[PDB]
Amino acid sequence: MFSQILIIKPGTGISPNIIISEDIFPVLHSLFVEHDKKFGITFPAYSFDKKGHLGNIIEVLSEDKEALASLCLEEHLAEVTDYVKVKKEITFTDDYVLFKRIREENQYETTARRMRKRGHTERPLEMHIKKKNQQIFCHAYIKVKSASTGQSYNIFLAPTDIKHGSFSAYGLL
RNA sequence: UUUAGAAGGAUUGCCGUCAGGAAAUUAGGUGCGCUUAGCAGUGUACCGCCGGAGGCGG
Repeated sequence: MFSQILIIKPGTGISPNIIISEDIFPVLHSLFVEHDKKFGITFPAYSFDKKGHLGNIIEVLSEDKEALASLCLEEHLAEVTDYVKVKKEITFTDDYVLFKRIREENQYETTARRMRKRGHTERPLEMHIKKKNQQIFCHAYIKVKSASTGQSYNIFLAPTDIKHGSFSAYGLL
């Protein structure tokens, strides 16, 4: 489907990850919440070696050649331009590896509270947190702040093989 | 197709008593260490929700 490719300009001091997290996410999520129809996000350079990176490059994907123009890409990112360039041609294509959202247990105290009142009252838990968190953590992230809960959380990512489907507000499957 | 082919070494035991190492000394003059440099995988993994382990929202 149609797509608009996003560079971060390289060799500027700041890392890709920081620039991607702070700039691109907030404005894309605000635009995504606004224009309700679920768009999609793909990273053309995922390269999991022992841990997993995210690359210089991201792709916004959608299935309407005018919906991308309804997002007004190159005029929204008009402050931080020195670190981001937004190409302006919504070219269709049929090659991509879509991504999803992996989750990660939660700290022992926050599980406990639910773990007691919910019932199922009173070391087996700690093994579950340690194993489940240790397995996942070695993937990529995109630190996220909050508008409501006003909290800091990290949204991990991982590939999949669906090649079509229905997406979410942040951008994954 | 090998100087081929073969093989049970084994039982037992009290090393002991005594003793002065000791007197003398000069290690000494010299000395060029010295050019360069960006520390981090995002600096962390937060509240809840289903639900008898496995999931999903922000």
